[PDB]
Amino acid sequence: LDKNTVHDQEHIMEHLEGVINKPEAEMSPQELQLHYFKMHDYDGNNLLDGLELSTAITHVHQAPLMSEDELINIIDGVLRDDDKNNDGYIDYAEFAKS
Amino acid sequence: LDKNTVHDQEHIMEHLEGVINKPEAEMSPQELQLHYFKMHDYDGNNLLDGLELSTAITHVHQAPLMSEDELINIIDGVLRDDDKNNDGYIDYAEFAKS
Amino acid sequence: MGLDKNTVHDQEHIMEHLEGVINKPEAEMSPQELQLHYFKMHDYDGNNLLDGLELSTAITHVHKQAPLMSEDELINIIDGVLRDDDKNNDGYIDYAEFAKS
Amino acid sequence: MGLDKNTVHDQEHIMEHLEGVINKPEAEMSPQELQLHYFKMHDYDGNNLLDGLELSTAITHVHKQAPLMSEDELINIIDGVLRDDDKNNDGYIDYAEFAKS
Amino acid sequence: PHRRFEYKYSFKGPHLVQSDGTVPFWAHAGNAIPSSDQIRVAPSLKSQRGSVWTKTKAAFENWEVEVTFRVTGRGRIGADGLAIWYAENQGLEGPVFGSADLWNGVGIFFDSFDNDGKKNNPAIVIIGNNGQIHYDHQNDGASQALASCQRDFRNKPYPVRAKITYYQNTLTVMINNGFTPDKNDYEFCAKVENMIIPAQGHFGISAATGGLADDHDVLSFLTFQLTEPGKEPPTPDKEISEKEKEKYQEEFEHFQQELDKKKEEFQKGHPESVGDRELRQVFEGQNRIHLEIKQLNRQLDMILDEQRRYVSS
Amino acid sequence: PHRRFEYKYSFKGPHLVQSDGTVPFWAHAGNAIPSSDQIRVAPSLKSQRGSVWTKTKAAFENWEVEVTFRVTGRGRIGADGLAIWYAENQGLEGPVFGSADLWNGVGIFFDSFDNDGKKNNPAIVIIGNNGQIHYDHQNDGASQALASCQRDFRNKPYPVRAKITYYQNTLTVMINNGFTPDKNDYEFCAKVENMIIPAQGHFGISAATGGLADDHDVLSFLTFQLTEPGKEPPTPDKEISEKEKEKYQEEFEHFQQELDKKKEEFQKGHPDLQGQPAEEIFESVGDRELRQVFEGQNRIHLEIKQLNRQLDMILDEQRRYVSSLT
Amino acid sequence: PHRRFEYKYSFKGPHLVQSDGTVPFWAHAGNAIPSSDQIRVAPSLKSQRGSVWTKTKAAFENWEVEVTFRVTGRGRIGADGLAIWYAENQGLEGPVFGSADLWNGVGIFFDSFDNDGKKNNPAIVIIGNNGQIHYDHQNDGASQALASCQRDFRNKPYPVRAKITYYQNTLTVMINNGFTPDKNDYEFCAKVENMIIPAQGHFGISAATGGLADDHDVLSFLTFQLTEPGKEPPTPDKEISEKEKEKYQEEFEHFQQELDKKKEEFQKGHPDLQGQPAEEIFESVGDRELRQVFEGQNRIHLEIKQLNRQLDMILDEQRRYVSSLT
Amino acid sequence: PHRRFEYKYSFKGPHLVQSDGTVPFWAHAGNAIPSSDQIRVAPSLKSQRGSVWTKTKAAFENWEVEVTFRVTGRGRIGADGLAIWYAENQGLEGPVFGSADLWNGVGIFFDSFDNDGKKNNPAIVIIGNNGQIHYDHQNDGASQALASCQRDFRNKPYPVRAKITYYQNTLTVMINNGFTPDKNDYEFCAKVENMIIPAQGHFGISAATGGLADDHDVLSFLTFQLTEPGKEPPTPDKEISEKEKEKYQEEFEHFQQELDKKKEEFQKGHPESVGDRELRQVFEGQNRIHLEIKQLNRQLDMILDEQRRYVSS
Ligand SMILES: [Ca+2]
Ligand SMILES: [Ca+2]
Ligand SMILES: [Ca+2]
Ligand SMILES: [Ca+2]
Ligand SMILES: [Ca+2]
Ligand SMILES: [Ca+2]
Ligand SMILES: [Ca+2]
Ligand SMILES: [Ca+2]
Ligand SMILES: [Ca+2]
Ligand SMILES: [Ca+2]
Ligand SMILES: [Ca+2]
Ligand SMILES: [Ca+2]
Ligand SMILES: [Ca+2]
Ligand SMILES: [Ca+2]
Ligand SMILES: [Ca+2]
Ligand SMILES: [Ca+2]
Ligand SMILES: [Zn+2]
Ligand SMILES: [Zn+2]
Repeated sequence: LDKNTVHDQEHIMEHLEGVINKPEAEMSPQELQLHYFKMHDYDGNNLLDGLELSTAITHVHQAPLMSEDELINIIDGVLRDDDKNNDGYIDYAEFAKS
Repeated sequence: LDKNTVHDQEHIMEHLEGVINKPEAEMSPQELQLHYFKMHDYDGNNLLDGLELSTAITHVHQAPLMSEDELINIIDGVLRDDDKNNDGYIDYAEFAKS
Repeated sequence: MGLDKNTVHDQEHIMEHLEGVINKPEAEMSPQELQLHYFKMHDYDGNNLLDGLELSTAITHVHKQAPLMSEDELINIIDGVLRDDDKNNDGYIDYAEFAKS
Repeated sequence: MGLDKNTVHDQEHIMEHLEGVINKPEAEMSPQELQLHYFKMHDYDGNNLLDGLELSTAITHVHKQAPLMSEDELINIIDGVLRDDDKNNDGYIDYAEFAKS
Repeated sequence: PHRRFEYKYSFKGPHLVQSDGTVPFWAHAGNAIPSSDQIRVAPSLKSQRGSVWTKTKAAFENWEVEVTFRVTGRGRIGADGLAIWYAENQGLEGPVFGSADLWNGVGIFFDSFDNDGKKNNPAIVIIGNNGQIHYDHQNDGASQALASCQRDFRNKPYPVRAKITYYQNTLTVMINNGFTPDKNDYEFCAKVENMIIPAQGHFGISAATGGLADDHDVLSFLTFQLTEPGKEPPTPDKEISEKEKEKYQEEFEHFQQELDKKKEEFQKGHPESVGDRELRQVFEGQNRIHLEIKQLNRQLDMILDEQRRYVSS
Repeated sequence: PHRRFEYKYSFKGPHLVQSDGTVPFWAHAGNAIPSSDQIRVAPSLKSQRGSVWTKTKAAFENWEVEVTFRVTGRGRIGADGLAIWYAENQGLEGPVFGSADLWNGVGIFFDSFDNDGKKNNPAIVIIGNNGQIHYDHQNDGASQALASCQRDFRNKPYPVRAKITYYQNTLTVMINNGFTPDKNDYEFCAKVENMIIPAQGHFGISAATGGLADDHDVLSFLTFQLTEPGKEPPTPDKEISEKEKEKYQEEFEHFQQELDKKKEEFQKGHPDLQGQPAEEIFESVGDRELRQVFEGQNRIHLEIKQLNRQLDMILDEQRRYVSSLT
Repeated sequence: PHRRFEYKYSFKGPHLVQSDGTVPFWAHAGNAIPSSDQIRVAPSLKSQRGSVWTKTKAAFENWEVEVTFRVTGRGRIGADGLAIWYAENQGLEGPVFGSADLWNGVGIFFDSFDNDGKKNNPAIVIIGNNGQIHYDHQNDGASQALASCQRDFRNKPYPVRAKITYYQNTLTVMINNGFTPDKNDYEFCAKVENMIIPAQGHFGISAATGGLADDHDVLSFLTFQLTEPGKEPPTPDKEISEKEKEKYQEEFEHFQQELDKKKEEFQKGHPDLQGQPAEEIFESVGDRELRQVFEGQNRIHLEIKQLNRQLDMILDEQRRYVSSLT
Repeated sequence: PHRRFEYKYSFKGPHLVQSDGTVPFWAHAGNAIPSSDQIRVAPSLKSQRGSVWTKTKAAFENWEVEVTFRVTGRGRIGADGLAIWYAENQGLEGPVFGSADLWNGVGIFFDSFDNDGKKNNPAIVIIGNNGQIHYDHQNDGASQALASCQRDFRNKPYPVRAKITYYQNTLTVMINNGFTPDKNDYEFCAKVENMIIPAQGHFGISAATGGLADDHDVLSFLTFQLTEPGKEPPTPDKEISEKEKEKYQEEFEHFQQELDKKKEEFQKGHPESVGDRELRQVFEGQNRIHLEIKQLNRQLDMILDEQRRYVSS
C-alpha cells in the first residue's frame, strides 16, 4: 500500500463512474483516499481485509497475473505494520494512521 | 309425515343409487325409515329440521309446486306433535317415537 | 324521420349533453360547431367514426317514460342513413359525410 | 475392419454385457441368437433400429486404457457400414439388414 | 338462553331454490340471483342492487341469526357492500345497500368502500333507525354509528360467518374472520345495550355495488329464537320413559358406522391438488399456532387467578 | 380485402342494453345477464348455461368477427368454457357450452377444463358440424376437432381479443392473449382450409359453467363483411369533387384540439373524480393466495402482543409484592 | 417427404460423451458441460455463454431437426435464453445467446427475458441474417424478426421438444410444450415462407445466461435429411426377394418376447433397484414457495411447545410451594 | 475468545475468481465450477464430484470457520451432499463426498440421501478419522458418528450458514436454518468434546452427486483464528494516543452520510416484484413471530429466576 498507489486520481475517477459522476480534479489527499476506502469495501462493513486488498492491488486493469508468493508477501507486509488491534481487518483509523 | 310416505321402497331405492347399490326388497320398516333419516340430513348433523323436511316432501320428482300456506301448515302440524324438546329440530328419538 | 337538421341543431340537447364534462353553457353558438359537438359526443369508442350502433344509441336514447322505437323501425332509419350517407361503403360515417347531409 | 462376424459372435463380450440385468450365463448359445442379443443391447432408444450413433457407441466402447479411434476413422467405418447395409436409405438398420451381413 | 331453530325465516343449501325458481318463505327482488348453493345478492357488475326479504313477519322477543357469506373482489378495493336488516316492512329496493331508506329497525352494514376518506373501511356498522333519519352514505354513517369494528371480510379463503344476537335489550355482532373452516370460531366485534327494535319485523339481507364490483354471495341464513331459561315452561312427562332413546341411539350409531363401512369399499369398487393442499396445510398451521397461543393465554390467566388467590392469604 | 362494419350483428358498450333491458338486434337466453358494460353469459355459479344469438340471419360470403371477452375465476382450473358459433339455426339452450348440439355450422370452443385428462386445456378448438355429429364433451372434442391451439385466456389483466376470419373457404382464428392493452397485437392460433359453412347463418356466443366456476363476460362482438379487392365495385364519381373533404378535415382536427384544450383546464379546475387505474384492479391468483397468508400472520401477531403484556404485568405487580414483603 | 437419419450432425444419450470427454462429430466451446445424459450448454450461473456446433458442414437441400431441451430456473423470470442455428461459419463465442453476431444463416431464438418491456416473453423468434444485421438484444429482436410465437418452455415436468423443418424454402418451427411425455405431440408455432439459407452450413445450438440464472440442458439433437417423394431414386431389385425379411421379423419378435419374459422374472427375483418415478422429481415453483412457508411454520410450532411446558412447570412447582406454605 | 480474520484460508465474492480463472490461495479439482458470486462444487448432473482445498497448511490451535452454502434440488430427494474438512493433506478426489477416504482430521458431512433407510436424512454428521477407518457410505456413517443433528438445508429461500468452531478441544457445529437473511441467526446443532485433530492441516470443502442431482453452491468460506483472552499478549502503547481515531471517525461518518445523500439524488437523476415481495413479507412475518416467541421465552426464564430468588428467602 504505497502512497502513490492510492494518491492517483484517474483510477478512482473511472471507478466511481456509473453511480456518482462529479468530475473534480482538486481532491485533497484525504479525499481520494477516503473514496478508495469506500469503494473497495464490497461487503458494506466499512472495513478492509486481506481478500479485499488482494483484489484491490491485482484488479482487472494485458499485464500478467501476479505470483501467489509475491502477493502473499506484499499483503503480509501491509498487514504487519498497518494493523494495530491484530483483528485481521484494516479500519480507516489504521489506514489513515499509516 | 304419514306412514306410507316413508314406508315405500322404490323412492329410497332409487335414492341411495350412485354411492351404495345393494338391491334388497326385504327391508324392515325400521330399515328404510333409517335410510330416509340418513339421506335427508344433508348438513351431516344427524338431525332433521324444517327446511330439510320441506325439501323432502316437495322434492324434484310434472306435478305443480305446492302452496306455501299448505306447506307451512303441514310442516307445522308435523313439528307440533313430533318435536318433544321444542328445539326446532327432529331427531330419530322423536322420529321413531312418532 | 331520420338524421334531420333540427335534431342535430337543437342547442338545448347539446348543452344538456355536454354538462358534467364541459361546464360552459353559451347560447350563441352557430349551427356549425354544434354538429361537431354532436359528432364528438356520439362517438363513444374515440375512433372519430360513427357506426350503426352509435347512431342507434343516439336515436333511441335515454333523456329524463317515452316509448321506444321498434327494432324494425330502428333498422329502417339506420339503413336509410347508411344507404344515403356512407359513400365509401365502410359502414362508418366520417365527419365529411356527416357535414354532407 | 468393421461389422465383422467375429466381433458379434464373441460370446464373452455378450455375456459380460448382459450381466446385471440378464443373470444367466450359459456357454452353449448358437451363433444366431447372440446376434439378437447384440442388436437388442446396442439399441439404447428402444426403437429396434440401429443408427450411426449407436453403432459408433458400440464400436468405440468402454470395457475395463485402450486408445480411441480417430474421428475420421470412425466416420470411415460407420459410412462403410451405412453404404453397404442400409438398403432402404433410411439411416437406421433393421434386424433383417443386420442378419444380411 | 335456549335456542329454537326457525325454518320459516331461514334459507340454506344444497336445495336453496325450489323447482319454480324461488327460495321458499323468502321474497327476492332486484339483481339478486338465487342458486342451489348460494344466493348472489349482487353480482360483479356495475350498479347492481339486490335484496332477499322474508315473506312472513317474525314475532321474536329474543333472537339469534347466523349468516354465512362471501364477498369476492378482483381488485383490492370494493363497493358497495352487504347489509342484514331486522325491519318492520320489506324495503326490497332502495339506495341504502340495495334496500330502502327510513327503515324501522336495525341494520348491520358490512361497508367495503370508504366514502369518508378516513381509511376505516372495511367496517361492520350497527345503525338503528325509527323511520325519520336518512342513512348518510357519503361518510359511511360514522355520525349515526351505534357501534363499529374494523374487520376484513373480503377475499377470505373460507366463507365469513356472522352471529347477530338480540337477547334482553342488547345486540351483539360477532364475526368469524374466515381463515378457518370451523363454523364455531366466532370472535367478538361489537355490541350495543338498551337497543329498542319492534317486536314485529322482517328479517332480510341485501347488497349493493358501485363503480368497483364485488360478488356478494350468501350461503346460509339461520334464524334462531332465543328464550330465557326461566320463562320457558318445562311441560314434563313428555319424554316417554326416556328408555327408548337409549335403546335406539346405540343401534343407530352402529348402523351409521356400518353404512360408512359399506361406503368405504364402495368408493373404490368402481372409480385435492398439489399447491391447493399446501395452501390448506399452511392455513391449518396458522390456525394451530393461533389455538396454541390462545391456550397459552388461558393458562396464563389461570396462573393470574391462582397467584391472586395466594396473594389474598 | 375490404371490410364493412355490420351493425345488425354487433353489440358494444357503454350502452349495450336499451331502456327495456334487452340487447338490440340480439336475443339472449339462459343465465345471461346483459349489462351496459358487458354481457355476463355465464356467471360464476354452478350449472349455468347462457347464450346470446343474432335475431336476423347473415348472408356473407366472407366475414370477420372480433370478440372481446374475459374469463375470470377464483381457482387456477376453470369450468366450463366459452363458444362462438356461426350456425344455421339458433342455439339458445343445450349441453354444448350452453348451446344446442347437432348444429349446422362452425363452432370455436374456448375450453377451460380438461375432461380428457391429457393436460392440453385451456385450448381453442375449431369444430365443424354438418348436423349429424354429437359433441364429445368427455374427451374435449379431440376426436372430431378440425384444428386446435393451446393458449390460456383466463385471469388476464386486460380483456382477451379473438379474431375469427372466414375468407376464401379458410377459417383463421387469431388470439390476443391480453397481457398488453394493445387492441392490434393478435397472434396466430389456428386455421382450417376448405372449410364448408352455410351461406346464410346466425352468429352467436354462448358460455357454460360446470363444477368449477368462472365468470364469462363479453365486452364487444364486432362483425365485419369481407369483400375481395377485385370483386368490389368502386362506383366512382361519388366523392363530390373531394375538395370539401379537405376543407372539413382540418376543421374537425381543430375542433378536436379546442375540445382537448378546454378539457385540459376543466379536468383540474374542480378536481372531484376519484379515478381507478388498471394497477388497482388486477392481482394474480397465486399472489392472492400469498396475501391472505400474510393476513393470516397479522392476526397471530396481535395474539402475541396481548399475551406479551400479560406476562409483563405478572412481572410488575409481583415485584411490588416482592418489594413490600421483602 | 422421405427422412434419412444423419448421425454426423447428431448427438444423444445415454453415451453422449466418449472416454476423453468430448462429443463425437461436435465441437463445444464456452461454459458448456457435456455429460453422458445431456449437455449443459449454460449452467445456472451469472454471465455464462456456451455453444456446441458441428465439425463438418452439412449440404442439405431440405432438412428436419428435432431438439430436446430443458430450461430450468429457480425464479419465474429467467435469463438469458437458448438458440438453434443453421449458419455458414461456426459461432463458438459471442454476445448473441452465447454465439457470435453477424451470422450468415438462420437462428431460432428461445428468449426467456423481455428486454423490450412488452410482456411478450418467453418466445420463439425466427431471425434470418445475411451477414450484415446486428441482433438487437435490448429490444428482443422484434424489429428484425421474421416470425414469432408466444410459448413457455421453462420449468416443465417433461423435456421440451422442438421441430425445425426446412422444406421447399419454408422454415416451420413446431413446439411440444412438454406437459405430456408424448414424443409426437407437437403443436404449430411459426413458419417463414421463401426463406433463403446457405446451401452448406453448420448446425449448432448455444445458450446464454444473464442476470437471472437458468440451466439450459440439451438431451438430444437429431438431424434428418429430407428428400422429396418424387426426386428420390428408388433403385429397385435390392430387397433380395423380400422373403428372408418375413422369415427374420417373427424371429426378432419372438426374441423380444423371450427377453421380456426373462426380464419379467429376473426383475423381481432379487429386487434391489430403488427406482425414481417422475412424480418424485417434479414440483412447481410456486408450490415450492408454499412448501418452504409451511416449513417456516414447523419451526415456530416447536418454539411454542417448549414455551408451553415452561409455563406448565411454573404452574406445577408453584402449587407445591403454595401447598407447603399454606 | 478473540477472533482474527485469515484471508489465506478464505474465499469470498463478488470477486472470487481472478483473471486467470482460479480462486486465490485455494486449489480446486474435479467438477467444481468457480464463479464470481459462488463456487459450484457439484452441478446438477449425474455422478459429479468436486472439491476446493486450501493451498497452504494452517497452524491454528483454535479456529472458527463460517461457511455459507446453498443446496438446490429439483425434486424432494437429493444426493449426495456437501462436506467441510479440516485434514492433514488435500484429498482433492475420492468417493467420500467428493473427497478422499482415510482422511487425517475432522469432516462435517451434510448428508442429503438416506442410504441406511432410517428416514434420518438430511443430517449433519461429525466424523473424525485418524487415517485407518473407512467412511461407511452405505449407512451414512451412523456407526462412526461422533454427533448428529437432523436439520434441513435443501431448497431454503435464503443461503444456509454454518459456524464450525474448534476452541479448547471441543468442536461445535451451529446451523442457520436459512429462513432469514440475517448472518448472525445461528442455532445450536451439535457438539463434541475432547476432540483431537492435528495442529497442521488443510481446510477444504467438497461435494458429491449420485443418481439424484443437486446444485451445491458455496458462496463464502471465512476462516477465523481464535485465541484465548489470557494467552494473547497485549503489547500496549500502540494506539497512538487514541485521539486521532476519535478525530477521524465522525468525519468519516459525515462523509459517508453525504455520499449516501449524493447517491440518493443520483439514483433518480438518470433512470422487487409482486408475489416475490409478498413472499418476502411472509418470511419476515414468520421471522418476527419467531423473535417474539423467543423474547417471551427469555422473559419467562427471567420470571423463573426471580421467583426462585424469592423462593430462597
Ligand atoms: Ca470489507
Ligand atoms: Ca484492524
Ligand atoms: Ca340437518
Ligand atoms: Ca327435537
Ligand atoms: Ca365510433
Ligand atoms: Ca363512410
Ligand atoms: Ca436406435
Ligand atoms: Ca435400413
Ligand atoms: Ca361505504
Ligand atoms: Ca369510513
Ligand atoms: Ca372440456
Ligand atoms: Ca383436452
Ligand atoms: Ca431477450
Ligand atoms: Ca420481447
Ligand atoms: Ca448419504
Ligand atoms: Ca441415515
Ligand atoms: Zn342526448
Ligand atoms: Zn461391450
